[PDB]
Amino acid sequence: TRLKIVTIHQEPFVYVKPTMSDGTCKEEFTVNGDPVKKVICTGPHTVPQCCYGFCIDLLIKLARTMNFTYEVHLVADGKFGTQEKKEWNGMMGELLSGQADMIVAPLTINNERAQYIEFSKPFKYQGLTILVKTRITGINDPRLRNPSDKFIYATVKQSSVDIYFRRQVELSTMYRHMEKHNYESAAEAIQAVRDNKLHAFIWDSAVLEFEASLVTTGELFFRSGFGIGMRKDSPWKQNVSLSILKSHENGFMEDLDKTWVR
Amino acid sequence: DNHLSIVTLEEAPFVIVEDIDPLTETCVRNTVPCRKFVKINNSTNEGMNVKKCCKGFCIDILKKLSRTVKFTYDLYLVTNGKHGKKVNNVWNGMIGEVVYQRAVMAVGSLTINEERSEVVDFSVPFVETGISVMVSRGTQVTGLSDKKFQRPHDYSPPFRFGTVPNGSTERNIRNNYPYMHQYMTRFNQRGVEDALVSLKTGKLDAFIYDAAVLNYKAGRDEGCKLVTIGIFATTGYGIALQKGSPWKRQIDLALLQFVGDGEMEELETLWLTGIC
Ligand SMILES: Cc1ncc(CNC(=O)c2cnc(CNS(=O)(=O)c3ccc(F)c(F)c3)c(C)n2)s1
Ligand SMILES: Cc1cc(C)c2c(O)cc(C(=O)O)nc2c1
Ligand SMILES: N[C@@H](CCC(=O)O)C(=O)O
Repeated sequence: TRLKIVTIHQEPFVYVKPTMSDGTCKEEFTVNGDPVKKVICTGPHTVPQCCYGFCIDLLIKLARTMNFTYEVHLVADGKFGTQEKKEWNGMMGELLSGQADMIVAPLTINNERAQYIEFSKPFKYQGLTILVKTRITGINDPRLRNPSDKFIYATVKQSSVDIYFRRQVELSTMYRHMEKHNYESAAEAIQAVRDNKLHAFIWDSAVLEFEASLVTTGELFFRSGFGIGMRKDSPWKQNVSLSILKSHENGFMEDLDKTWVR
Repeated sequence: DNHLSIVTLEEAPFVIVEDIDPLTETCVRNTVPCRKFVKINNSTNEGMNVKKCCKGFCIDILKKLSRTVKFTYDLYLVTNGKHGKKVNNVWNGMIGEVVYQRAVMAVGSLTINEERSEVVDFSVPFVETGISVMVSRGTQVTGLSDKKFQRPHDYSPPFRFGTVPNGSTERNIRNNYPYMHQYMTRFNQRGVEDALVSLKTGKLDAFIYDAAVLNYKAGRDEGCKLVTIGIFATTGYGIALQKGSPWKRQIDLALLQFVGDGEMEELETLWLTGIC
């Protein structure tokens, strides 16, 4: 009666590291003296690996609140889920196909996904920030609003940010400057900011507040939240949201933020 | 039928109530009609329905939802309570207006918490908020979870902080910190304006209230002296419906659609801007 939980490699939400020689996972500890709770997560050859982090801790607490058993596995194709006559890939496809009963991952809540699956109440709220080595007010700063080659800024090409920036007409002149400067991966752009070929990198705030530990600038823009992904026929999902609301109010989500994000 | 009974509650900048133009008797510019039941005297409970004019962030959210989901409404202001509190196992306010089938949905600065979700269905949250702390410049606390709040007498002199009761904020403090809560009752503020006046004049060391309203109040403070710190118990504003209404599925799709269209920041770019 185990829940097939699917997740994805995305720090600081879900760290995955190889097992030791004996098949176990090294016992580490938080900044506070608490021990890090880890779970085995098969995935890509498919070998058992070590999963821990925000969503894992949330999974453990969720697994104990409503009392269920779970088996965690990384998503095969390594995608979050897009509409590619149209069929989902990534964790979206694995949830709808039946390979997973529930998605515990930093999965953005949007309209297209809600027409097939159904999210819980948001367990994490965030948006977008700017990563510079410099002052920037945010998306409304004049140096991005009126682009020049004196201050370069972009994002990952075809990324969730790039796909949305093109989608908006108001950001046409701003996005056209980015399209000529977009990079292949996130690690390339963050290195471009460090090696002084990119002056700003628009990306997810949690990934950039984490990578700074380079400093974030301005207020966040284009807010987006993460929810627990399930099918609309899931009997549990009612209390899945109630537990997310419960953990927000009793301070549990704050402890998760202090342990992983701050 | 497609005519919906929708309740709201005034709280700038999300729901603003303006008096009707005497003649023309029409709501002008970015405005919808909204009626408020006003009593004649205190001897009896007899009154009249004053048709007024409503605007704001949540009002625009209502108009676009009425446009995308395609429905009409008779908007009115709740006069029995405010946002919603369960008094003697009987919900009042906007929540009560939905629970007892006097309003098919509620739009406004309605915080999504667990206890309200057990009696109404909330939509996808469309305005991020929670419980923040507003102080004057120089005051040093880390937030609601600070031990200067949990144990007020542990510090000298004791901090002076309060909240607007009956809402979701005082409710959350009541179950999380029973000592802190029954210490705040001495400093209870009748309104949000009364709270910030007390901060600037120096009778209140901190104001614990909804993060969305505080972030807006901190944005337009005269001289930019009132500041928010840092959100505890992060949640959001949600459109509450009755348990199992047909419209809950459609509203979540329309709200989520406004995000992908750049319409959501389009309204924050309009209503929630701050000078500070
Ligand atoms: C003071 C202000 N905060 C937000 C404002 C405008 N609203 C949005 O930008 C927005 C963003 N995303 C979503 C859908 N995903 S979500 O997980 O439910 C989510 C995430 C972050 C949020 F901030 C939020 F509200 C909701 C929705 C429905 N609305 S104004
Ligand atoms: C924490 C995080 C970070 C990134 C970089 C995400 C992303 O590119 C896509 C998506 C997505 O579509 O769910 N989610 C992300 C979540
Ligand atoms: N927004 C709150 C009311 C004000 C507060 O308590 O912060 C609610 O809907 O319950």
